[PDB]
Amino acid sequence: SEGNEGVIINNFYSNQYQNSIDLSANATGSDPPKTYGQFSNLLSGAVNAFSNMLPLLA
Amino acid sequence: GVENAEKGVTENTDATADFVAQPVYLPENQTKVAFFYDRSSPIGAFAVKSGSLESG
Repeated sequence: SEGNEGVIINNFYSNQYQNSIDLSANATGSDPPKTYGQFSNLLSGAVNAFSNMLPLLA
Repeated sequence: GVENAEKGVTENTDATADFVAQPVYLPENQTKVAFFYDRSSPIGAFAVKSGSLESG
């Protein structure tokens, strides 16, 4: 059930603050999101296709 | 432009390959072979022998 609290008013602090956050873990693991934000260093020119090419060795 | 001359054939370029440039072609026909040799040049001086007009 619930405890000993019987106030009519909506809790002034939201729940994620008033209480701990119950989480549940699934047995088989979970995939991290793909990206944690948009910060990134980028590697360009990695590959090919296009230059002063095919004078270039085989 | 990087190349490999050992093949016996080398790709031809203009300033355009490696730098920020433009081709600068203009037509002319004086480099055709026929035109080039179609002019007279001397090979030497010659002479005629006396009275050859009427003898052997």
